[PDB]
Amino acid sequence: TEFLKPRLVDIEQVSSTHAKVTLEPLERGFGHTLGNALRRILLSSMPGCAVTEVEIDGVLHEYSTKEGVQEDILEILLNLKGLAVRVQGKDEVILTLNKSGIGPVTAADITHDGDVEIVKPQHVICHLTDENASISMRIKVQRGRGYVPASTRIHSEEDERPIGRLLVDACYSPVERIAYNVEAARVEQRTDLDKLVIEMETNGTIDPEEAIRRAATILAEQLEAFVDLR
Amino acid sequence: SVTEFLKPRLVDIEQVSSTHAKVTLEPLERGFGHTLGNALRRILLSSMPGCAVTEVEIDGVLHEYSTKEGVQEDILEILLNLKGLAVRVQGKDEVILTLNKSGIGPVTAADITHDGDVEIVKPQHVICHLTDENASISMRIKVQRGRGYVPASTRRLLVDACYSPVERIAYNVEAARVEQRTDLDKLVIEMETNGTIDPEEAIRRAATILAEQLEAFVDL
Amino acid sequence: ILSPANGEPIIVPSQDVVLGLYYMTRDCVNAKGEGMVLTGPKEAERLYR
Amino acid sequence: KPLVGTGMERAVAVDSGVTAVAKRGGVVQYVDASRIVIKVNEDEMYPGEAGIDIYNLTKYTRSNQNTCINQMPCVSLGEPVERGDVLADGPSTDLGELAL
Amino acid sequence: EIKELLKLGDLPTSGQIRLYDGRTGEQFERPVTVGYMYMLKLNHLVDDKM
Repeated sequence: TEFLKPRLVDIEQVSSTHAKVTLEPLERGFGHTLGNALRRILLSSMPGCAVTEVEIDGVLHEYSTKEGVQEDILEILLNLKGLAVRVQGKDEVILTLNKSGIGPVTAADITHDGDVEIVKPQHVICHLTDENASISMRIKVQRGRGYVPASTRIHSEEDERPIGRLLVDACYSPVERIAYNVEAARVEQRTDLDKLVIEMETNGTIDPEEAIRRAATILAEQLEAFVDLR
Repeated sequence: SVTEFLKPRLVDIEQVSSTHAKVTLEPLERGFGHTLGNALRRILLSSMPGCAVTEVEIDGVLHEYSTKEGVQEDILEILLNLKGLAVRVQGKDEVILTLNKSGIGPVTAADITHDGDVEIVKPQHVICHLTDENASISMRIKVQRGRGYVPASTRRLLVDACYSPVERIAYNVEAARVEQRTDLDKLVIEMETNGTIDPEEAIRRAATILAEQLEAFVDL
Repeated sequence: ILSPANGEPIIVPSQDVVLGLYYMTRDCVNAKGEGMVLTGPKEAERLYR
Repeated sequence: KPLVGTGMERAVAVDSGVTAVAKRGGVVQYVDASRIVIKVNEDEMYPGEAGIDIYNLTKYTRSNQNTCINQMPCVSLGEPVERGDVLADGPSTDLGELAL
Repeated sequence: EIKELLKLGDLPTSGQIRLYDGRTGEQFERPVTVGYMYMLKLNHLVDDKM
């Protein structure tokens, strides 16, 4: 009896992307329990921000090809699925984009809206290959929680659209992989204490401290539903 | 609407015996069946507070592979009977009990001397059988507080210790439905304790343990 | 359950259930906890978990 | 592309008709999403008014099994290509390799 | 030669890696075979049959 409680030590970050977070005091069995519980909750449900609707000037429907542009419109949508955007104070932000000239349209060319920042400014979108080429679009970035395909939102609207909109299915999950280990901790006069090491690779959107605190908040809400049984 | 989730609105606590229980919960978010089931399963097995028996010595015999007259059972049989002896203990940490009886018949659990705060929960548990009136059994047994389940090999005869008051837990995750959502988990706990506590309280004690584990991260 | 052509059950457990039950009920001469002693089957389950 | 394939998919993906192959070797002069215009090397010009080449890639249209036949460019601007080399990845091709 | 090419990378020789479990977080006991296989999709689609 008389068992200890964990704490939160040494948030090291190897790169911008992936970190490893360490929990130093642990009892004998709880290492695997908290490791698997946090791995599941962090992989499944985190707040994310991603791109939903795209409107491009001069494109009626997707499956067309704008002149000057090297890729199709379809590959521009499959490129804009992978856009790392941190939104700080809102829920839907209409970014814009305007570019001409020969060269790659890079995601740094988005007109700087202020509170929205872009994590990775080297991400390619398309390649304009002409002097008289000009791409000009309006991008909608929205905050969500899971994974929502296109057709669910399509039949959720059911009312009207203009023609030029293109719907892009979202990917609201900022983490990508998580692996945890349990190692022998070092607390004085004691040998049966363990230590979590959680190595997580994200897309660069969310800080790992906030991730672990929000995962524990979710698990605490579920067990607060448990404790008051009948 | 990002932060909130579905919290459960349960159905029943269907209990069969006075120590058998089955709890249902519905609906849970898609993939929250197995996290709660695995967490409660692994906590209720690996770590609970409970009082059990660690060591026994017979006045007649000081060896495992031996025998004694008058006993239809063996020394091995009587150690296996002394594993399942379920006892609750009040605020002490460990204490010795003594057992002594002559005569013919089943030496049962209520034979043991009372020793104040020590309370046996099952007075009909059969310990051994004596067949001769000249034969008389007397032994020393040690109850002791512990934190789980300890085998004898990591451990005056060494006895296995079963401190954890559960005996069986098994969980199931099956389909359940909120009319427009497709698939939500429905969780079914099935559980047997030993009798030292009713089964309903063990779940809320384990959940209390895990919330107090997360106490140093809930803070925002 | 039984077949009309011959009195044999047609609910034989197929290939994958066969592999599972055959892997469960075997023996090997040295493993964890060999030669200990148990109370019920449920304590053997609690030792496996 | 497939990781583990026999040494045969290049001849299958070229010798069919789903990809476009440069007839004469030269320099890439214009690439859009729709078409490719190639300047011809001067050694491969028959001397009366050769000029350039134009390949109009086939866009999203119907196949007989109601699948979507498509072509895409795979060369960059101002890049050299040579006679007998690929220019347009068709359907289920990748850089002149059959890729199902 | 497949053994030597697996030796050039840091992969195990036997082609079998310990694999864990998504549900329980336990270990699958014997080693399993993981690799990369190239797969196809045939046009017997379910929204031409139901």
